[PDB]
Amino acid sequence: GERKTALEMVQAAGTDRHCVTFVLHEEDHTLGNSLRYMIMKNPEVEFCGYTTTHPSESKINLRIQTRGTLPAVEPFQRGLNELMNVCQHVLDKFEASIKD
Amino acid sequence: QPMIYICGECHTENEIKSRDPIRCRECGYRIMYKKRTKRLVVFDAR
Amino acid sequence: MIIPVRCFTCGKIVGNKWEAYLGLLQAEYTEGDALDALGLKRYCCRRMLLAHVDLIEKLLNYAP
Amino acid sequence: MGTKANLVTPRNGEPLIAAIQDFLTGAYLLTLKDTFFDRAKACQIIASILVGKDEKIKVRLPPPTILKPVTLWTGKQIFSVILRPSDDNPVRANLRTKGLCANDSYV
Amino acid sequence: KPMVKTKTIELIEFEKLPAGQNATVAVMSYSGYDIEDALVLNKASLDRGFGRCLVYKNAKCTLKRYTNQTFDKVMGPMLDAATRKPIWRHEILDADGICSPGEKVENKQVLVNKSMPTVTQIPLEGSNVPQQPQYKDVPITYKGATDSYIEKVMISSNAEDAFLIKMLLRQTRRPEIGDKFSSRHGQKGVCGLIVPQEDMPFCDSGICPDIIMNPHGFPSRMTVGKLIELLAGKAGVLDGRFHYGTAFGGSKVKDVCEDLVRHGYNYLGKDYVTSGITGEPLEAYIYFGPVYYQKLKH
Amino acid sequence: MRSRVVLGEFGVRNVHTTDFPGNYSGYDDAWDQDRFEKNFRVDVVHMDENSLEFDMVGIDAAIANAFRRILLAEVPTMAVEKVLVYNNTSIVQDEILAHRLGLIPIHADPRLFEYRNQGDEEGTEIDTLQFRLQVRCTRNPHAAKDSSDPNELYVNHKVYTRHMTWIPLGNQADLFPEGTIRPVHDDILIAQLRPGQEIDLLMHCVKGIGKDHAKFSPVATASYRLLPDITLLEPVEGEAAEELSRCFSPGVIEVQEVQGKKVARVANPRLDTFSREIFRNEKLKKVVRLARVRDHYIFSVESTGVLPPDVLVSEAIKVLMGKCRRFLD
Repeated sequence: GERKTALEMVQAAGTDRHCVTFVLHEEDHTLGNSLRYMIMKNPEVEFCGYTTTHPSESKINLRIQTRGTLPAVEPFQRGLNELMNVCQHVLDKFEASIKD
Repeated sequence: QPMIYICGECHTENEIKSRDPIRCRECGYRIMYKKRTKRLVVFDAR
Repeated sequence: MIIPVRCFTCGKIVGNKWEAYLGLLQAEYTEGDALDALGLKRYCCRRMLLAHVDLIEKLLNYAP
Repeated sequence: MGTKANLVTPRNGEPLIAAIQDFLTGAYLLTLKDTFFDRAKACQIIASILVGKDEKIKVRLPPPTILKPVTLWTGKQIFSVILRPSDDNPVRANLRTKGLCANDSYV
Repeated sequence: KPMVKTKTIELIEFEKLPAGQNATVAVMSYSGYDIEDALVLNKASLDRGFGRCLVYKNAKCTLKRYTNQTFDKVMGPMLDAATRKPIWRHEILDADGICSPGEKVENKQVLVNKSMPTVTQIPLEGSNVPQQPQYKDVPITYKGATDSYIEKVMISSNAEDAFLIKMLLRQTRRPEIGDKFSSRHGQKGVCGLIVPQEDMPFCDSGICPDIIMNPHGFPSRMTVGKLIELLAGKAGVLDGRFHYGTAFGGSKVKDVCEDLVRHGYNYLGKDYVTSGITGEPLEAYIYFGPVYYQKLKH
Repeated sequence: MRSRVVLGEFGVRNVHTTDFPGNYSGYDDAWDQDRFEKNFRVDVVHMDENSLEFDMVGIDAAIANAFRRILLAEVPTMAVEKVLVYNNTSIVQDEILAHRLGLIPIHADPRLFEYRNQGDEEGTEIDTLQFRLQVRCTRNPHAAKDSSDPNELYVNHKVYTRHMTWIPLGNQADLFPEGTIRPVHDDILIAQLRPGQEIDLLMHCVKGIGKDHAKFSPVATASYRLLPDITLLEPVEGEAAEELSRCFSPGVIEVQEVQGKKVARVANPRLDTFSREIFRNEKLKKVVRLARVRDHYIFSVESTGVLPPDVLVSEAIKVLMGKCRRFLD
C-alpha cells in the first residue's frame, strides 16, 4: 500500500531506470538514512542520495541511481526488506536479553 | 439583574444599575473587577 | 512565574522538585548539593531550578 | 530587472549577489586540501545537482580519485559538481601569496 | 535569573525579576538560515515553554457623558437573534454587553459597544424628538489576526461617571520564525529555522541546544564577553555556584576552567557532539553551556 | 582505521562510517544477517525503574540514530491535547495551566487506543481518557497559631497532580480503571491557590506522536555515547599513575603498584565523560591515544513514567518495522 507515497520519476531516464527519485512522502531522516544506509550497501548502487529538499521534513527525495542495467525498484525493495530483517533480528536478540 | 461586580477593595457585589455611578457597598471603591463567565472555552494545549 | 514541568532541553520532569529544596535548603546543604540528592545530573535541570524565580509566593501575597 | 539587475551593477561593476557568509567557509573547507570524502558522501552532493526543482538530471559521479588500499573522494570535485548542460571556465589569484606555497591562490 | 551575573545586578534588586530565559546553547552552523545573525531555535523547547509571551493590550471605552442628552442609561447590546445571540457583532459580550472575562474574542467581534447619542439633541432649542431614539451606535471592536482572551474588565469611573472600560486583552503569541532575540552582548539574532528536537545535536550526556548561534557574530564584532559567559554558566551550574563577571572585576578563566574539570569537562568547555541528522560525531567540537537570552519586543 | 574513531586535541577524525561495498579496498560486507546476526548482541545495564542502559554491539550509526530519533518523538504515548474550562478562578491561567497540564504524564498504555479523527467532541468514544480536576483552597479554620506558614493556614494551597480525579467514559470503566489510570507523579506544583479561588477542568487525553508537539515524548535520555577505548603505548609506569588517574575520570584508570611501577592500565573505559585534560599535560598526550569505538553504541534510555523503558525501546524498534514495511509493497 504505497500508492500516494512512492512517486517515482523516471522521465528522461538516460539508463532505462536512472533518475529514480522515490519521493517518499510523510518521511523524516529516521527511516530515510537507515534505508539510505542499506541501499548504499549493495555493489550495484551508486547513489543512496537521501536529501530532504523541502524546508518541512515530509518528502525525502531518495534519488537512488543504479549502475544502469537494473531498475531501481529492485535495490529499493532489497534495502527495505534487508532493514526489515535487520530490525526484526535486532528485536529478537534484544528482548531475549531482558532476561539478564 | 446579574451580579458581576466584584471590588478589589470591597469583596462584595452590587450591580446597582445605571445612573448610580459605581459605589461599592458603603464606599467609593470605583475599581470594579467583573466576574468571569460560564462558557466552556477550549484551549489547544500546546 | 511557576516551575517549568520539563527541562526545556532535556525532557526530565521538574515541577515535582520545588517543595523539596525549600525543605533541603533548611537541612542546609549547599545548593549545588541540594540539586544532587534529587537527580539532576545535567546542565538542564540545574538551570531550571537554580535560575528560577518563584514569583508565585510574592504575587499571591496580594492576589485578590 | 530580474536576471540582469541582480548580478551586474553599473555603479561599481561588481557583483551584489555572493556567498554572504558560511557558504564561503563551508565551501572553503570543502576545497581545503585536507578534506577527503566517501562515496557514501554522495549525500551532500544531492542537495545541489540531484536536488530541488529544475536540477534533477543525473550526475556523472566524478571518478574515484584514489585507488589505494583506501579509495577516497577529494574535496574539490565534490564542489565542482553539476551534470546538466556542460560548460567551461577559468580563474586565478585568490587571497594568498606566491612562490607552490601551500596553495590558497591562483586557483 | 541570570546565571553569569554582576555585583550590580543584585543592587538593582532586578534580579528578583529577570527579563530573559536562561538557555542552553551551542555554537553551530545549521544550513544557510543562521547566517547574518540568525538562530536555529529548536522546537520541543518552544513546546516545553522556552520563551512564551503574554502580550497584553488595552481598550478604553471612554463612555462619555453629555450636558443635555445622555449616554448615562444607554448601555447594553445583546439583540439576541438566532445565529450567535445575536451575531458576531454582539456574539461574545455578556448579559450586560460590557464584560467577557475569558473568551477568545476574535477578529473584529465586539469588545464593547454603546449607543452614542452624544449631541443628537441640539443644545439650543433644536429638534425635540431626539430624546435618545437617535443613537448612531459606536462599536469598540478592533483586533488583529489572532485570538485575544479578555482577562479583566474594568468599570473604572472617576468622580464624574465618565465610564472607562479597561480591559486585559491578552494574546499569548509564542515565538515563530522571525521573532526578536538579544544576547546581553548586542548580538540580536532572529529565529532562522525552527528545528524539531530529534534533529538537534546531542553531546553525549543527552543535552541538545535550545538556541543555536553560529561563530560568525563574534570574530568581527568581538564580543569575547560571551565566550566567557558560557564558561561561568556551565561552571556555576555543574557546581551549584552562581558566578559573577562584574565590570573591571569578575571571575577569571582559570578557576572556571578548573571547575569544568572538576565536574568532568574541558578546561575550555567544548563538548564532543554527535549529529542528530545522520548519527555520528561532529568532526570539530561544539561550544555549549548556559547563555541568558533576552526576548525583545518588536 | 575502519571503525576506530580518534579524538585529536583539535578535532575528531574517522567519523563517517566509511565501510560500504566499494568504498574500501579491504572487503565490505554485502551487509546482512549471517555476518550481522553473529556479531550482534545486546548487553544490559542496570535495567531499573525509569532508567535503562544497554550496549548494542555491531550496528552502524544509521540504525542506531534511527532508534534514538524514534524513541524521542516518533513513538506515541498518552498525554493531554486539550483542556475544557469550568470556573478557572485561579491565578495565571488558560494557556500555561492549559500547557502545564498538557505536560503532565498520564500513565495509560499507548497500545490500547487509536488516533482521533474529527468526531463529536472532536471524538469521545475510544481515546478520551477524561480527567477531572476539582481543587478548592480555603482557610484552615483552626489556626489559633495565627500568622503562620501557608502550609498551616490554607487547605490544599497548591494543586498537585494528585487532585486529577479520573472521569469514566463507559467504554473504559472496566478494563483500565482499577488504579492504573492516574498520572505518574502525585506531586507537581501546577498552580498555587490562595483563599477564595478554585479550579475545575476537563482533560481530553488524545493520542499523539512526538513530532506533533513534543509533550508526547515518553523518553528523556535519548542521546548517547559511542564507547571509549582509550589506549596506552609503552606506559608511564610509576608516579605518573597519579596524572593518568586524575586526567581521566575518577574510576577509569587503576593505580596499582609502585615497585612494579605499572601505571595500571585501563580499569573501566566507559565511565569517562571525556573531560580531556590529557592533551594539556604536554608530556603525556603523546602516550595515550583516545578512541571511542564504532561498534558499541551504548544506549541509556529513561522514560517519563508513561511506560517502562523496555516497553519504549521495543515500541521504537517495532515502529521502525512498521515504517520500513509500509513502503515495501
